[PDB]
Amino acid sequence: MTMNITSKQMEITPAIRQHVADRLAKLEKWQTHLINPHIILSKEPQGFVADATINTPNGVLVASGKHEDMYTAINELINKLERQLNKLQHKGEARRAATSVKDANFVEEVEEE
Repeated sequence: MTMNITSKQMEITPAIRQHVADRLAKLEKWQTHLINPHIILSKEPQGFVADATINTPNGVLVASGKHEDMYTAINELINKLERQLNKLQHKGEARRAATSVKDANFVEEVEEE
C-alpha cells in the first residue's frame, strides 16, 4: 500500500486527506493486498468524482463515488469498492454432498457451462 493520491484540479484538502487516509488505513487489512492504491479525488460540476483505482493481486478495484458532498464521495466510494471486493474474493462453494465430496477446492474455473 504505497497510498497514491493524485487529483486532477481539486487538490487534497486537510479534511478530505484525513477522510480517505483513515479509510485506506483500515482497508489495508481487507481480503485483498492493495499494492498500488491510486486514489483520484476530483471536483465535478454536478458532484465530486471519487476515482479510487487500487491494484489488487486479482486485478484492479475501482471505487467510483459521485456526489455533491466531498465527504459523501469518500464514503460512497468505499461502499461500492467493498461490495466489488467481496465478489472478487467469493470463492467458497464446491459441489459437496454425494460421492463427489472427496475433493478440495481444486479447479473451479472453466467447468462446463
